[PDB]
Amino acid sequence: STGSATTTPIDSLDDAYITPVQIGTPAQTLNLDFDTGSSDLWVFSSETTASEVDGQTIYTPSKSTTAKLLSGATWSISYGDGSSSSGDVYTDTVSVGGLTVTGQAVESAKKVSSSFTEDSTIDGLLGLAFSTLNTVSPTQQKTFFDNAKASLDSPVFTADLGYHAPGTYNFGFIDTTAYTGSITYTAVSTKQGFWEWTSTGYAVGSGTFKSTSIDGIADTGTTLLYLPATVVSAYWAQVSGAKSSSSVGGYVFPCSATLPSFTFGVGSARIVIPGDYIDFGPISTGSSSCFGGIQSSAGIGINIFGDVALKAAFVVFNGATTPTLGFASK
Ligand SMILES: O=C(Nc1ccc(Cl)cn1)C(=O)N1CCCC1
Repeated sequence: STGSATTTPIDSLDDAYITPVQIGTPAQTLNLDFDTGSSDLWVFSSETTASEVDGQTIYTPSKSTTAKLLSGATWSISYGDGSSSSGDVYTDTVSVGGLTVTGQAVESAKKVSSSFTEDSTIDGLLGLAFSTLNTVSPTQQKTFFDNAKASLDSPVFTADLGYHAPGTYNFGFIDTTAYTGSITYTAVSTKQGFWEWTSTGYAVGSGTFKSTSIDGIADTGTTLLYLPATVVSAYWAQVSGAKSSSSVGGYVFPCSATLPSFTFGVGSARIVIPGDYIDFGPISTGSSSCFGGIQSSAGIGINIFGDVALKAAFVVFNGATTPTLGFASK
């Protein structure tokens, strides 16, 4: 089997991407944030505290003839941005782009933090990291991809995120028309439960390439590119008027400035992030200060190749016995 679904930016800045997912019988379609940095499929639901729901579409398990309570199961998760959610668990039928998993753990939110409430466009998350990170207790549950894997034509999924435009998640096949050149594959460590890999270096604009190992994670659920402070300083030093603002919480720049591209290495191959991808607009309405899309990972404890980086590439998440990551230009 295979599946193929369109993923759409939630706003004009590509702050996140939502993908429609069918849950239950008859189908309840929710727009979920596909997150290769986590491993829980959780949804706004009829069980979510009423005051914490504000425009989201909810899953109502009592209206699904295939829903079954996973008795005694609870879940609770926190994300890198300080957001969180928790609740209980049902198993149900879940379909993505024509690909169906029966008995998928669907984690129903009883509580969500304010950032989730305040984002009306995201109805939940669909985690695509390794199932070892899944938070369900007492019995850890498998991700949608892990459940589908054995049925798939090939044990892979791909992320093809758009810049200010829709893109595609495919399951079970590699669309050879979706990228240019070749796909370069690179080793993955699953020891932290992430799609963790090592970039071979970087360049800023037309500058020479710096060969240096940068260990990080391929994370579709993180908006920006977070790299070591040295690398980030070297980037913004090439932007007239750019500065790191502690009050804003990162690098900002006057949008009268022209942003250079940023290149990162995948083995001997190179992915070029165009400068425009690094502009996240005014820090507040009407401000002449813009927020940068490349920021320091210092104090995160890990480098994160988030959407800013991934949307410059066609990315293969290869779930073979020894997982690997593939990157192509597009
Ligand atoms: O928290 C996240 N990323 C993130 C955000 C900020 C920083 Cl410094 C680091 N990481 C994240 O992956 N998600 C997915 C759902 C909404 C939040």
